[PDB]
Amino acid sequence: NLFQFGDMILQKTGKEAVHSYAIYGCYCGWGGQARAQDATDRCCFAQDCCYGRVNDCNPKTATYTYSFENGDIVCGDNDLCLRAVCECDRAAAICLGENVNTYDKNYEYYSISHCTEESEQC
Amino acid sequence: NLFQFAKMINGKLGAFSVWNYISYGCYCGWGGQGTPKDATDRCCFVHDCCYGRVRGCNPKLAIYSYSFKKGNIVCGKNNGCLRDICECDRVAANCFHQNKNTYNKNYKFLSSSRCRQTSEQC
Repeated sequence: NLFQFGDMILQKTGKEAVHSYAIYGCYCGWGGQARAQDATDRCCFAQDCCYGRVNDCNPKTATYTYSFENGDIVCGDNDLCLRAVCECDRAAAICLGENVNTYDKNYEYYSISHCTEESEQC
Repeated sequence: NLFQFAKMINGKLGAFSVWNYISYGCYCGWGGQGTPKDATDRCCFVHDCCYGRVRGCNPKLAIYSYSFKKGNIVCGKNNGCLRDICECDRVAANCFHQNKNTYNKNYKFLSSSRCRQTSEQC
């Protein structure tokens, strides 16, 4: 669920998602259209595609089992959909962590008046 | 998509209203577990359940047809899953409007520790 994805984001990026990624670019925030603005935004679009392959549960409310070990995020569910959502979140958090070096605060609250380019496609 | 849901929210409640739903209660925005705290939070829970019933496409990326007609959100000539997604968003935006005067600022940015109740069922 998103509280959990926020925890993975805290561990990998050091940021509180609700004051950063949650309002970022065209895909991390309230967007879902236009061009992904940078590598951080592309991580979120890739997560949207990963979620699109999940149907049995809603990624937003799928409360999964995960742990942090050996520098990795380990998804431990036996329930297939919870595991799938956790794997999407793990990949996205890792991706975001790899790109905080280019995190640009100017993309916060960006969706409101931008994101009119040709949209990304899965 | 969320860009459109944001437009519905701001068109119904006023400019910048969408940012009040980035993280509120246990279900609005970055949450997803526990029991809805109040009417606004329930609007979000119902919206999550609504998205979870959509099969055929991705609520985060789907671009549907809609417009405001004399202040009222009207879902346009959508086919299949797009109809459903637009309806989820329309109902939730109207729900946020109906309950705007019960919005509790003390429910913004809650930690998951406030949502450790047996998650409600759709």
